[PDB]
Amino acid sequence: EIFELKAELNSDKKEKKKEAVKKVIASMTVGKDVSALFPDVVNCMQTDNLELKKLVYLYLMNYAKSQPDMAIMAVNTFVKDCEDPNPLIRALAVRTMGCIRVDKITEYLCEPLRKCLKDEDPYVRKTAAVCVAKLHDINAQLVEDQGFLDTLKDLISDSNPMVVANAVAALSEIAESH
Amino acid sequence: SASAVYVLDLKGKVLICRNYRGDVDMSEVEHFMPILMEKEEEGMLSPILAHGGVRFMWIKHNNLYLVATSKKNACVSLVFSFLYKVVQVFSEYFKELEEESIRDNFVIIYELLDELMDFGYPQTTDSKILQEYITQEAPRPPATVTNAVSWRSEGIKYRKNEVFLDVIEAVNLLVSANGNVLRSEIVGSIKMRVFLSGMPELRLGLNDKVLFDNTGRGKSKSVELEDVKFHQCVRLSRFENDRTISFIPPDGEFELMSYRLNTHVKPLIWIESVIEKHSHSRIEYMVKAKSQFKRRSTANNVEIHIPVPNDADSPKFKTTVGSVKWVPENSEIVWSVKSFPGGKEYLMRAHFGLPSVEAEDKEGKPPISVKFEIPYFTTSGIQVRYLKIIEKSGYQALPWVRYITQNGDYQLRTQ
Amino acid sequence: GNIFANLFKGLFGKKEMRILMVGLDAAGKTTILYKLKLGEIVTTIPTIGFNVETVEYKNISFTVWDVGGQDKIRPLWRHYFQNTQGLIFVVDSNDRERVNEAREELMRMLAEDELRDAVLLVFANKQDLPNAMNAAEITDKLGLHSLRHRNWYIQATCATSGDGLYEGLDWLSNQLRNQK
Amino acid sequence: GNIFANLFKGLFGKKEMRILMVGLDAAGKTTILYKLKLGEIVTTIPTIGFNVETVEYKNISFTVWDVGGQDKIRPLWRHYFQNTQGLIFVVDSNDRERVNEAREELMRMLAEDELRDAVLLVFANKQDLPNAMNAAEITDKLGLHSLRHRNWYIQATCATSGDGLYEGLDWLSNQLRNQK
Amino acid sequence: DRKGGSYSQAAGSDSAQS
Ligand SMILES: Nc1nc2c(ncn2[C@@H]2O[C@H](COP(=O)(O)OP(=O)(O)OP(=O)(O)O)[C@@H](O)[C@H]2O)c(=O)[nH]1
Ligand SMILES: Nc1nc2c(ncn2[C@@H]2O[C@H](COP(=O)(O)OP(=O)(O)OP(=O)(O)O)[C@@H](O)[C@H]2O)c(=O)[nH]1
Ligand SMILES: [Mg+2]
Ligand SMILES: [Mg+2]
Repeated sequence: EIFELKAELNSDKKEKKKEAVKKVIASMTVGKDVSALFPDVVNCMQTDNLELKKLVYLYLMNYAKSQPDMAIMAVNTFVKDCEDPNPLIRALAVRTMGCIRVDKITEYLCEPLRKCLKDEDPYVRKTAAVCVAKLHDINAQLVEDQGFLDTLKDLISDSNPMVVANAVAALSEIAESH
Repeated sequence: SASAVYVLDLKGKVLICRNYRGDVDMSEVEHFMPILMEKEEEGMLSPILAHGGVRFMWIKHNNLYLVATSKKNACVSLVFSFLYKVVQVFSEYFKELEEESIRDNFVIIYELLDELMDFGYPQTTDSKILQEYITQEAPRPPATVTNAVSWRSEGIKYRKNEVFLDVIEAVNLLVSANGNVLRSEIVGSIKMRVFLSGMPELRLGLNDKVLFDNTGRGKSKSVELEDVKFHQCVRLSRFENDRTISFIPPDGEFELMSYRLNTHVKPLIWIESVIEKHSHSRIEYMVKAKSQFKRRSTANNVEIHIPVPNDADSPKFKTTVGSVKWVPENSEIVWSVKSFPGGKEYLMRAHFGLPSVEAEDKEGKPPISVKFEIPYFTTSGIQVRYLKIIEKSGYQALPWVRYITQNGDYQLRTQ
Repeated sequence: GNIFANLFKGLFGKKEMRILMVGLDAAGKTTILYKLKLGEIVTTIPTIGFNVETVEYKNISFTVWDVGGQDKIRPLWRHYFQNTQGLIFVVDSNDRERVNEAREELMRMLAEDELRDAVLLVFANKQDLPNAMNAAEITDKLGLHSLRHRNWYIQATCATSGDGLYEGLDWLSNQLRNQK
Repeated sequence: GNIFANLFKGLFGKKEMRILMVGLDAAGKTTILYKLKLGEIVTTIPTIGFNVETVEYKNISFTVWDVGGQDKIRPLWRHYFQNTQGLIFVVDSNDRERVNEAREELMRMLAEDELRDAVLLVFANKQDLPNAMNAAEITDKLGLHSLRHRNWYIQATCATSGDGLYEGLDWLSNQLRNQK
Repeated sequence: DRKGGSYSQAAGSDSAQS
């Protein structure tokens, strides 16, 4: 069971890796505490297939507060994924970075947020606008130090009406707690 | 500002959960079921719950109640709108709303939940547009979501350009037991199934009373629609300026506009029912239905629901036209008529038994509801004038539209 | 000789036709051409030179040669009068002081004996401000009815909206083509 | 049983093998991996996490898992010791003060009973400054000859140039593969 | 045919209103 799942996840075959990821997702959704296998799934993180990457990101987000120490092995992966040419991959990485409830992980994510703040992709712009608000809610001092308020203010005065609306909502949420 | 949107089951098991802000612990869902049971058992059950400092505002679906946790003073209306959009998306993706698909389509369900709402703020809700980015059987997101037109995907090509319209009428009548109708409102429903090539900009034109008055033709039959609810594709500014209905139709079936005006005309069906219920001996149902609608129109599938006694047994029906069946599950006499010509008069004489022993508690008087649906009948008299289908390439469209008249909240108060 | 190839080509559509794009600077000529060709309001700098494009509609390739309204480019319209079959004039109703200049330029261009087969094509441009006149006040001011042996047609098109472009194209096709 | 499919696969090449990438931070590990995979000196930020790549050479897919030399990431190398077949250590001869730390880390990693089949792979990194020692002074300081039952091979590679990478790959292939 | 009223073709605009 657990040993078999770990062996399957530590295999070099993508066909078994996908099945193991699906089984792990089902066990967590079925009500199984799969947080003990978070470090095992950490090795199988950088994958070309987008289907397994989403499941891994969801497991990390749902298994971030439980094992914050074991989450220290994902900053490099997030940094690498923050520059993917596909806008969807970058948006997913930005969403996962802001969803990670780690105090020692948000500090190193300031650079990717700054890089994605001026993203040309409207989906990337919206993802960065959401991530900035999430970081401010998690850490107001870090957000203020990063100087994201100026970028958010100029976001409303840019193109992409959906991105402008998202930036306005993030600014309202930040000012609501301000 | 929902903290975590979760999907429960009929036994209290959470089918799926997806936290968006994490401000509420996932263990608070355990008290949701007992709280709902206490509210229902004490009459305090409401769609918005409250577990201490966290509120559980959600609605009940076909098989599960979508409970979305929240902690701050989030917009309850926004939460309800997000829940409705999620239900519509699930219905579009999954033909059935039951636990059979929740445990079978988790791979796509999780992706849809993650993409739909981020940090409690939904961003994408178009099922047709969303079907091009998340599939259950990933390329870059389509430019429609980023572009202003998020309801008309570009590049759509069809062999023909046919748009099917559906002017669905809802005759709602609130007739009191004294014989007077209190709530008599008719709500128009313009549902169109646009299937063309490209992204045409429809120019809707009808015989509105306001438009006729503005143009100076306020002398013919003009629809006085009190409320007009345009769709997302319809430009609000164009309608506000000079009643210009200009919008880009989408690919598929969608609701463009929803008229709603009061009705001051005679009812299409007049029901004269009598209750000769003896005191624990017998009961009589002298029900007479008079069709006040036009004789040229036929009400297909007329279903006048007559609430019979709950404990009544051994019933006999003496009617004139239409199949009369008593459903023990519904506890009422179903006056089912296949075709009802306009001006027809159906007379019924019911006779059912009753136990000698009186019931322990009263059961109330359910209202009599008619299920008449007469197609090709426009009670409001509103007629479509024109539909300006304009495309950059240039093509000859073949628009189509049909008028269907049915009964909405057409219930008759019992005596 | 045999004309079987010509008949076969005409069975599926062979005629293309031509068109001209003239008018004052900032008169919506470049925006109108972009909308006709692409279908979007493209913002462009003033036409220092000229713009040449083609429009495919109704099986006819309507080649359009946009011409600016610069003072140094006003007398350069005679270069496009050679091998030209159509002529479309875009009016600027938002410039009361420039209306007289536009009318004088149209009269000067219409006073050429080489440009005789080009029918008149009046376009009511800038149909977005309340100061714009109707489809007859501008024609009455310009005296389009006084053009003997000239087939003119007044069409109002809104640059922001694009309404009436299809009607103008249909009228131009009906004037150029004398078949079913 | 039948092993015809295995023989057919081996006739054209079936073995791939694995490899590890360990060493101190700023030791040329990321640059070395980029040169091995791509062939260019790619400038990268310090490896906060880890880098996983594969190298296709001599019909063997040499999968390389780069590991940084961070203090908090030094004890995280035990995660990569599971399902690991190779191990390559990159020395930093330009850091005299860090040489002792690197030797201690190598001794600590080599003192694990699970990592026994992984042969030693010493890479002479930073072979571009005059302060770099020879291929024996570093080995003598590290005492690579004192590793009983360990097959170690010292190879000097210049990050700017890339010389000696082919020799190191050939030595690794000869150590891993015991066939013609 | 179709229950609820046969579909009818729709016009393009109010030709009588110019
Ligand atoms: N906002 C707006 N501007 C219009 C409209 N119609 C015309 N214009 C003006 O007309 C100008 C159109 O210029 P272009 O599209 O570059 O082509 P043009 O009319 O030949 O102008 P030139 O290049 O200078 O000759 C724009 O700069 C607008 O200011 C309209 O409907 N809305
Ligand atoms: N100019 C130059 N720098 C070298 C050379 N060899 C190693 N370096 C240094 O080594 C560093 C290599 O870092 P990376 O390529 O990112 O990988 P790394 O060695 O594992 O460093 P970390 O990521 O911090 O663990 C560079 O920043 C260089 O400063 C060399 O031959 N020439
Ligand atoms: Mg121009
Ligand atoms: Mg590195």
